[PDB]
Amino acid sequence: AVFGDRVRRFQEFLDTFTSYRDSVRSIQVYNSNNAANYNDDQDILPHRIIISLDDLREFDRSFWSGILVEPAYFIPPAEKALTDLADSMDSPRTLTAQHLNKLVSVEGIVTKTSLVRPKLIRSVHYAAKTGRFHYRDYTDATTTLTTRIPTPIYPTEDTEGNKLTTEYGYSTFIDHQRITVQEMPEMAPAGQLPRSIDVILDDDLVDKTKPGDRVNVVGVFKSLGAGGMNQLIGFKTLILGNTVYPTDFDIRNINKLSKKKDIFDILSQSLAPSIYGHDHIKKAILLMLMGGVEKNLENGSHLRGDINILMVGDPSTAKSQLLRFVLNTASLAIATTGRGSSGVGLTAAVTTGERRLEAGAMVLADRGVVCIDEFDKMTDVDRVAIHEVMEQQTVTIAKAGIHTTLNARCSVIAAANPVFGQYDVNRDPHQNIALPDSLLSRFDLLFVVTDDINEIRDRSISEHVLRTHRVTIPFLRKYVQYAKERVIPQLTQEAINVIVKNYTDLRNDDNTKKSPITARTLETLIRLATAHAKVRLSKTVNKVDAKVAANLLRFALL
Amino acid sequence: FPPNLTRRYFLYFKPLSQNCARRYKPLSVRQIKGDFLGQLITVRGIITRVSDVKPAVEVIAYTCDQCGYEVFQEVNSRTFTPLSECTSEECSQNQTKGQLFMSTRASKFSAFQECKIQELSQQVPVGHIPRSLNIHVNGT
DNA sequence: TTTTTTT
Ligand SMILES: Nc1ncnc2c1ncn2[C@@H]1O[C@H](COP(=O)(O)OP(=O)(O)OP(O)(O)=S)[C@@H](O)[C@H]1O
Repeated sequence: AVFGDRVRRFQEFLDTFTSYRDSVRSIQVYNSNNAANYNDDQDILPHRIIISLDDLREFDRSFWSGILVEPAYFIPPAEKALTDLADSMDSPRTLTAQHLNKLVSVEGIVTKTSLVRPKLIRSVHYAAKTGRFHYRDYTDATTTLTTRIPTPIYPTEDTEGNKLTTEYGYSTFIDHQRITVQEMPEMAPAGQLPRSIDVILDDDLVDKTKPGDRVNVVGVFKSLGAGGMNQLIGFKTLILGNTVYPTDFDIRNINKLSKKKDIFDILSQSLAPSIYGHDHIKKAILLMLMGGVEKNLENGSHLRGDINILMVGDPSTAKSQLLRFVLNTASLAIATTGRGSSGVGLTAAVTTGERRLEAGAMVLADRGVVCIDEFDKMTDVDRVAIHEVMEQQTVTIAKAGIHTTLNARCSVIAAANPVFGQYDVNRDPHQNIALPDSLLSRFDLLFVVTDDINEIRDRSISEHVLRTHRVTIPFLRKYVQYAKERVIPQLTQEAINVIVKNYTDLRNDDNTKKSPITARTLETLIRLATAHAKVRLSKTVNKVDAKVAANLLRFALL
Repeated sequence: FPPNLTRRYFLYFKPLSQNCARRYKPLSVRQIKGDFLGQLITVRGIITRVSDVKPAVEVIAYTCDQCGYEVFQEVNSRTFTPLSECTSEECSQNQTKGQLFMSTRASKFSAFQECKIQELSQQVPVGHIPRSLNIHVNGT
């Protein structure tokens, strides 16, 4: 009697506010029109509703308190009232012991996604002689949210001797999945390994988190299992009842700001919030974040479009301090420092008896940024795999389990020291690094940074760092992903005449100073005008972008 | 004898083409929701790690050896259980029951083989790992 | 199927 009173009360409240009613109206009308277009020319949305915690507070604090205190009594009847209405219409650190048996909002990182298996709920069985169907359900502790008597064996020959032929199609199924979320590592105490728990999803939310993202989670803390009173520490935990959580004036501001001619320089100086000089270096980070164009050839292979730069310089020129700026400003990047053994270029498959995979560092940074620190200090083992990652954009893993082949087209930035000391221009331009020769042609830009001692520069470094101890960034990444979907460019005739003369300069006179001169350099000549056109959001390719690229080659090398 | 015990033939269904559906299906493994069981689907992919063909037992004959009848056990599951000494009509209501055993030439088999299908790697999302799936093959 | 050695 209690259940129907809670049902009718919440139904009255849901009937009290019609704001959600027109939402369900749009749900039903849209699914109707979607099935209407699918059944007229040729000859999706679920039923769960976001309920704000707005009106529940202005109606009954008793009922409010009941939801956030004992949710195992009010969410099922409220959904029951909703389904009736649908039919009438047609921190982990302080999480244990207390902050328990309630609805908990959890934040953290998506990691180690498990496997997808479906689960049966409603059985359909046909009897031969009676010529009738039947009905039988089964429940487990994930689905009921209430401690009910479990009813597990698949039925046959129930009452008279009629063959209970089971049927399908009409028999229902629901998928199932469990994932782990550890809290954010910067939030941790003085110095420790972060500790974690897990949350189980349901049917329409299977495979929404891949290992490696930033996710807010809202759900209910559910504890199952016989805690050692079965036959020594039990009562293992998990979380259920879940949701997934990762302007026109603003976009008009974007279109309005982009109507200028020197914002590349303005954004260039913008990306130096604490570093003096290195103007064209910031210009190159803008062009890397632009990402270039992708032109897959006719029945051939794709051509890589992003740009990768490794640095070398005197050990005091923000070599490592330029990296975290690129870390925070871009999107979906992972920083690798020092060693990278067993998991940068591979997945290793160490995981019922089966073989599973965990996406490695190079794979997880797909369509993103790879931050590599101390490239010469990397052991010689993975150096072979770096050529494959950087040139064919694929990773083939052939271990004893299953040989596979996949895609990762990541952007990579590295930072290395000279071989010994500061002799970066003293000995010879060649092999001040003692890197393999193919890696020279593999990387796009190679910066040589000196530590030239002067005085105007000395005073300017002084007041910059000194006032440091005593237009903006969020506008920029929005400007980036907006510039991604409609500013894709196309090459023009004017793009040819400059880079041809430029490649002639690369072979007739550039070889007299340094090396190498590859056709890949000419590909970068196309990519820079492309990225300049993406930053200016142009559609064509202009001669002026190539004029900029000539200075970019001179500043990067000569 | 049941008519299922004496068949010698098979029946194959037949899918509809998309041209007449246009006049009067491209699925992915990720698009294969685990809720379409019992339905009719159409997939595409790459055959990977094909196994070998081995015989599948269908029905079991049982020789009476005393009364001279033949007992039959039809199996459609993976496993089953042994039965009694005899299930003849004459061995029953008698002190000395028979003793049975199976037979090979009287049993019926069927072609059985399976393999794995890998994803197209063109329809794979940008940050996922491609899955695979098992498909059983029987008969012709 | 991966971590501390030494010729
Ligand atoms: N132009 C600059 N403006 C502001 N800070 C600067 C500048 N150049 C250097 N820094 C300083 O860069 C220091 C850190 O330098 P690092 O690059 O980490 O030294 P490092 O030894 O090269 O690092 P690694 O990773 O060991 S190579 C910080 O204290 C910054 O203040």
